[PDB]
Amino acid sequence: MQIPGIIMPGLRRLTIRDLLAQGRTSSNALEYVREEVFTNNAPESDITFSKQTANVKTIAHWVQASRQVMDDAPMLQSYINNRLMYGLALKEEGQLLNGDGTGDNLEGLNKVATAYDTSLNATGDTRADIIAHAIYQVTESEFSASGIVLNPRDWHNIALLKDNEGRYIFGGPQAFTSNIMWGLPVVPTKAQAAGTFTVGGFDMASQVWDRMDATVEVSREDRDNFVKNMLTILCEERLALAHYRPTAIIKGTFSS
Amino acid sequence: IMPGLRRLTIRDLLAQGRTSSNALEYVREEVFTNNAPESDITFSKQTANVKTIAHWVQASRQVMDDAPMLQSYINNRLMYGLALKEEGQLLNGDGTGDNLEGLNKVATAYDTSLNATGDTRADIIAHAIYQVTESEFSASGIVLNPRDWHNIALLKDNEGRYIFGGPQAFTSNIMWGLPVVPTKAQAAGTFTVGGFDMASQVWDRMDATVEVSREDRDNFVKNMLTILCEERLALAHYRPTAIIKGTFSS
Amino acid sequence: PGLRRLTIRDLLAQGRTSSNALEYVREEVFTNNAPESDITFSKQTANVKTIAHWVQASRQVMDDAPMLQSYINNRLMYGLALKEEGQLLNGDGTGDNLEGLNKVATAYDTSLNATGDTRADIIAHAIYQVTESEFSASGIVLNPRDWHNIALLKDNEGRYIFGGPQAFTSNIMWGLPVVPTKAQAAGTFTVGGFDMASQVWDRMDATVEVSREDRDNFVKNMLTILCEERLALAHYRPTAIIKGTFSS
Amino acid sequence: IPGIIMPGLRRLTIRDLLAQGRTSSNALEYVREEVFTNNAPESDITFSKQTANVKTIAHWVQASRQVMDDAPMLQSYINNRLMYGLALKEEGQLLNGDGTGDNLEGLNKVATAYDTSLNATGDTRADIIAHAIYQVTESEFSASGIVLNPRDWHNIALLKDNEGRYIFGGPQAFTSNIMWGLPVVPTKAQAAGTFTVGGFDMASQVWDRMDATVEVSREDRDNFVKNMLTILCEERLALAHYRPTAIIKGTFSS
Amino acid sequence: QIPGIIMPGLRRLTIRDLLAQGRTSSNALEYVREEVFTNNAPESDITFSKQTANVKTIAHWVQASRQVMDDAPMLQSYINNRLMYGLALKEEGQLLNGDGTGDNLEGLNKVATAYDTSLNATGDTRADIIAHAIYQVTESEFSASGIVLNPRDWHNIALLKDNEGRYIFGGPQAFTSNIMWGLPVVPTKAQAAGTFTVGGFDMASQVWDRMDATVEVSREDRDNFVKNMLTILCEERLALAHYRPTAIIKGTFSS
Amino acid sequence: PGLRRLTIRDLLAQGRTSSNALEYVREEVFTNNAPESDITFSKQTANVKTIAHWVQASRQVMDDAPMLQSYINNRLMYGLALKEEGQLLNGDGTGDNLEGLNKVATAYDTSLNATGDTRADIIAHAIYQVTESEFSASGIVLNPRDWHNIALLKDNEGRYIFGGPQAFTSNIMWGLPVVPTKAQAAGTFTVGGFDMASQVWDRMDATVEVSREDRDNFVKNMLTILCEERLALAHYRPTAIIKGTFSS
Amino acid sequence: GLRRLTIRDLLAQGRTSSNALEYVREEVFTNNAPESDITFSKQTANVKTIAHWVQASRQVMDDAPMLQSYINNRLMYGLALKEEGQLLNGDGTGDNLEGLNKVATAYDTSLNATGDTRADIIAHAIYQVTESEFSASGIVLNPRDWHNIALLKDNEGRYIFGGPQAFTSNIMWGLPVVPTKAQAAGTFTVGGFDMASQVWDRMDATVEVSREDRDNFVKNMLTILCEERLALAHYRPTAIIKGTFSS
Repeated sequence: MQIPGIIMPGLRRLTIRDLLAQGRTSSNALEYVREEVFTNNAPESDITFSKQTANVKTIAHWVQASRQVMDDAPMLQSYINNRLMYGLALKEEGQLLNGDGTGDNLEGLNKVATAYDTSLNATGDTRADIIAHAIYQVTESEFSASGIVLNPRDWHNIALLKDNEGRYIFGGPQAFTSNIMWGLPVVPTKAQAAGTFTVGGFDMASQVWDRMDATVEVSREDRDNFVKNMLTILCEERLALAHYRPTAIIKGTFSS
Repeated sequence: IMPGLRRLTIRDLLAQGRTSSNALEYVREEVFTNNAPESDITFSKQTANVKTIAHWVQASRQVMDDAPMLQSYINNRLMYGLALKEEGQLLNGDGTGDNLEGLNKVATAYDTSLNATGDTRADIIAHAIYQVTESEFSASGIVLNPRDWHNIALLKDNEGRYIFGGPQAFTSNIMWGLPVVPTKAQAAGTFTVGGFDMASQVWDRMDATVEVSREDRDNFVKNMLTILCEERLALAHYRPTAIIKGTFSS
Repeated sequence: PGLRRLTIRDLLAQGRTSSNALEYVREEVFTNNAPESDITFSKQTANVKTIAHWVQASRQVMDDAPMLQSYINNRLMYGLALKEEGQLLNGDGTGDNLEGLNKVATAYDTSLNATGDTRADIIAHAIYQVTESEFSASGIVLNPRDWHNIALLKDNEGRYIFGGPQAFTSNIMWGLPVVPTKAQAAGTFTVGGFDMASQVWDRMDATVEVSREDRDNFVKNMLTILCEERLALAHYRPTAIIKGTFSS
Repeated sequence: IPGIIMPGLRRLTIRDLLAQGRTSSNALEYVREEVFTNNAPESDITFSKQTANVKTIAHWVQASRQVMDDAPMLQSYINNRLMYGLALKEEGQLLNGDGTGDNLEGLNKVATAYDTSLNATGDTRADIIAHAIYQVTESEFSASGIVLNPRDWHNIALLKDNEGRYIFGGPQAFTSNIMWGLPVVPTKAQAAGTFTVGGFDMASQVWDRMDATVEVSREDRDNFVKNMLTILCEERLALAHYRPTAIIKGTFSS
Repeated sequence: QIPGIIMPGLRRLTIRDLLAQGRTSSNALEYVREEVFTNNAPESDITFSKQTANVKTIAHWVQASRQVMDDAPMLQSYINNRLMYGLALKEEGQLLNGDGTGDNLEGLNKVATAYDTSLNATGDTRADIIAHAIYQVTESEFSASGIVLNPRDWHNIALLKDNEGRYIFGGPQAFTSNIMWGLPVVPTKAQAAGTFTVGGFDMASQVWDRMDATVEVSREDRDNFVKNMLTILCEERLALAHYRPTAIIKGTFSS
Repeated sequence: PGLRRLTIRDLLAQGRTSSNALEYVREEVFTNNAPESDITFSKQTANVKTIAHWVQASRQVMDDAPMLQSYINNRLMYGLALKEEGQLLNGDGTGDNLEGLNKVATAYDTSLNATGDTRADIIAHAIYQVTESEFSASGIVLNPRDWHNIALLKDNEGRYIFGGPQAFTSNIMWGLPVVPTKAQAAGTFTVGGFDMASQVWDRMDATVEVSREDRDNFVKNMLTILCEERLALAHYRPTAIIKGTFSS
Repeated sequence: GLRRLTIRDLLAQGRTSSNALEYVREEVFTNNAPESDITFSKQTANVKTIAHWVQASRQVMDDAPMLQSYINNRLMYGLALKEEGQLLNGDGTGDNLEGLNKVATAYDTSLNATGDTRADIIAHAIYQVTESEFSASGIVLNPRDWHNIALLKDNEGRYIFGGPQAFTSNIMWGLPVVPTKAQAAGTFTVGGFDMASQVWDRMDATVEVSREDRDNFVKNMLTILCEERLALAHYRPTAIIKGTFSS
């Protein structure tokens, strides 16, 4: 195997990747701190510290194809793009969002994020109100919300909604296509579960580290993939995710 | 240009690409709807040819002069017949002769045991999305007949209430956050759902071109030259299980 | 021209030609036949009719003054489009007139009018009737009056069918641009894929001429001002254009 | 004979709504599209000859002799006071113009009245304006600009929709904060409770026969004794109304 | 030395901004303002009475640290907010109302025309009181410009309710906009409670400027100088004029 | 960099110096009755204290990759200023801390609340006592929680005091810069003419240092990262500031 | 010294240039006779740091001879006795390492003779080790659990294997003993440490000194430290057996 290394991916949608601070690294794992912020009553509302450490996992996306033709037609160039890179990038969120943080899985935000305090929403509160409450809870962490992670479906719903008046709230469909909400960007992705929403100040909350930029490789000899004249194409990336302040994030579920 | 694209065609729904061969081989991820364990996926050494689709609309024999005049007719009136027509082979095809292996050809039959008592003309679709996940994939979008879409959108209960129905919805051509593609190329009552995002891409060999024959078939008899816009494509299937076909119990 | 609406001319494809007459085939589709569902061509021909707008004033002062230019260029010029949309929108293709879209347009299935529909629900059904041509809806054409109602139209729900009246502004109705005008008679409406259902060819640019002996200008000491525009309409798949009126 | 300099109020005026023009004649004629609010048929447009004449608008005010043309205090006296009032006075003519004498044929006078028969029951000031923007189309012309009084505009600027929600938006230079995209011009000329709209863009046009010139006196009346020099600033122009039906005038009948 | 530009807070437009702007070059200036008679229907013509305006000098003083002055960066930021903002509060006291004696100016209230008390009613709302003012402004066929009154009074005027919590035309926001009846408002403290002023200050009279606000620093000089350890100052020369006092109304809220 | 929320430091006048301390005159304005309402003077002086933000972490990554900058760059500073407001908003004049506005602010006039005034009606009256200083209000400071409730508040008539939940975003209230910060204790508010009543001077831009040498950061693989900043807060006319609380 | 390199001289050593180790751990399968094959389980090992600190004064201090002798003669060795803790009884969280005892395997009582001594048990352990297909290398005991053993006497009033004369240093059954206090009395451990696991030294022993540390600068007094960064691994857990004298 060798590397027809190079071609990068591009989507018209803002990946969770962009939502988190960008910083490269040169290691297999690093150690940081966790501002264990106590939703402490009025006084010593001070934030404890926690000696935590994160490991650099690796994400990969593969797919088989024919040798001859592939290795002959520019189909490859484009093959990896809309297929591999598109998939890999898409799968990436799967970890940065609902990561499991086990074996090769990254510690997903949601899995770390703090639950939603349903204590705030009160009678007669449209889903819009719910989010209004959310934006707040994310403040008790001394951090302001940055953006919202919502599922396409439930985004469509929230996007276009009146108000017991012909008034349309937020402007959808006009501004409904991702774009923004209340002024905070929205990241609609398949990964995000239905009815389940997550909001926080990812701007200053958590950060991502890169150990090796995504790269593709192909092996004419994998799994008897030689006798069946069908080499395999793979694209992997090395990185680790560090969740500084958890409370800076909240995960909830609309009133289903 | 072809931007009477007041909708997004399947071509825009599927994943784009491009090749230099006249045909290409690929591994069909024969995904079994295996039970919890294995339940494992299999692979098949398949392939995809390259057909040449084109649209034609015979015109009068004089317009041949006014250049700027002829120009747009082509771009505008003409592509659409191209792409529209193109959208056909992509959707469903006999996969024989010059017909591409349309999605329907390979699409997986819609499970009937999933149909309740007992379920609205839309609930059926709802189930589809789920059956799609039965292949370890998500839902890219839905493809159904432009009429049926009307019934779904402009639909109320015993009372006058637009359930996820809203003339607005039709305008958006999207439901459950999934892109809807109203195309008359597919018979009514029929519908297709799956993760086309990566369920199957398309390869572009030769872009749209234009050829006219005064001499050719009907143009003599039509008595006017017949324009023609060629195009060369290659449809592939990486996981047919990520595609479901069926109809509404009527 | 003007600065406000959106001239039907924008909806219909554009272009130009040299000959004063054109030829083309008409996809006259056999729409609703649950048997061989196809289309039959109809070799047609386009006629380059010259349209112009009348406008009097007085020449002698004017042929000296600079501003009159800033007049027809900005003002009178508009008077052309308004009159232009007229012929296109509809007219007896008799004479120097063109085949108006309404003339060649198709009827409107009243069967779709289900109990419970509103004057706003009508146009909705129309949108569908368009798909019958294999094409899709691009824009809608109505008059200020009806549009007004439809726009600022509440319901027993105690709310607007679209948001606040603002709706009226920036004619967009469910992602489909609207165009209010006088050319469209009251109660009458039209929809379809104008973008690709018909193409307009521009022969020559609008030319202007002035005179006093014109009409009864020799009695009002006012010189006539006119601007002739040679244009010609063409219809490909008329079945795409839907014509109809409200029940009220 | 004065050195010269131009002027302009802070925000815009009606002088910006009407299509600009100019002429070298003391007058000129034109034609009027008597548009009948004719029922569905022969809704045709009758015609009228009609004639426009060049009028003169000037503002004057007096001040010291030896203290005047001896200090740059002059310009400031014109640029801020004379000009300021000139353009301000100008609006009145265009807007509320009497016609007779040096008076310009006011728009409001020629403008078509409002159709009260066109309001429904639970209507607010906002709704009315909407109805207005509509009646402007019956003239085959689209709305183009709004003209209300500050004491009234300020009102519409802040309204709740039966819910706290602000319409047109919060107060933001509310005037600049033009409504329905269409521009707004709140002046003292227009009366309180009274408004005028229409397609000023094409409804009428303006012609400038002479720019703003200034002259002194020192000789006038009985000012030679009290040494009260009289400063005057005039200008020559003509207002022409083409399709009066393209402009509506109404009032919020309280 | 020579400065560039003032720049006060700008959270409210001072009378200066309300009045007509102007600039003279003479240490004195004459003018004619017709004394408009509140003449009955006929010869309601306005008499032309000659007048004369004196160019007074106004000084604004701010204590300056000796150290602060030496560095350029430290001194300037305080100063720009510092000179213009201080001046507007300062200029009022002379512009709004002054004996127009010694170094004072012809205060608006000084030449202001007393309110017509014979316009009041059984009990017009404290707001209607002002309403009459605007009307009387017509006494001189002049369109009222803005209204200047005491900040406190403004409060009571804004926050008004009927037998219900019905924030009258007024309300919390309106107070923020400082504009009622579509007319500018200048809630300057220079005005005492019950003391108000209405009229078309836009053209009712213009103020001329002789010399921009300068700055002088001394250690020994002034009462503070004894305090030490350094001094700062703003000299400015302006001239308030009045062509038609009838265009200005004073009066007082009694009640 | 990009904080979103408008920091006090953006509500108070700004300027710089080269010294370690400043002198000025505190216009002790008496809330003096109608007559000698004149303002006394006090020879006050400001001290250029020093504040910073420290964090501990294993240099394992802090010195094995240039991404460390990247951390201190747009991530930490944000933490600095975030604590910067601490001192300003309220700080014990004792020690390195600065003259906290609250510590220098004037009490609130309870005489203004009246049965029937809503949380919002209070802060309203507060804006008044600001005029007492002969200056007007420029911005308010409340705890995020408070701002919340205050924002989307309603009454019988199903309406918001500001017409929409959105009010929250784009902090504004009657056109007055609102700054929601944890720095402000709940049930506590503070208003005034911060614009022209208190200035801040810069003595040294934000700086950072690194030294494992500190405390026991050596025996334990770690490192203390921190970035000091030199400032000085002045209070010319403190009366221009009010503070008080609510019910809870 | 112990001259038995504590716990370290018993495990395969090596070096590393990272902070994490992704090794393959052979989850062996005693199982039964047939598919006695050994599974595999991706495992990760973090790199933790540990050092030994000792206080000292400077006047009597910065003497090259003295200093450069105190350290590599005493200090360096003293650190070993400390790191031995983590290796032996290590935890998995914080700055702790995955100690063998934590991954060790429970001793089979089943082999205990009707009537035998503590020494006999160890033998069983050795055998139980070969079960993992791997031969045993060393033994771990607690001084005292080594005391009685060294004094196990036949009612025949005579030591067991032991004679003051007939004897050597730490060694039993042909394998080292490495007596250590870090090991809880009663609880022992045996296994083929040779291939059982191996440690990786990210960096050799480094010694640094500081004055501004705590209250030394005042109490003129100094602090010397010997930082050490390393991490161990674990292959066949069944190779390490931990037992607790039920007696």
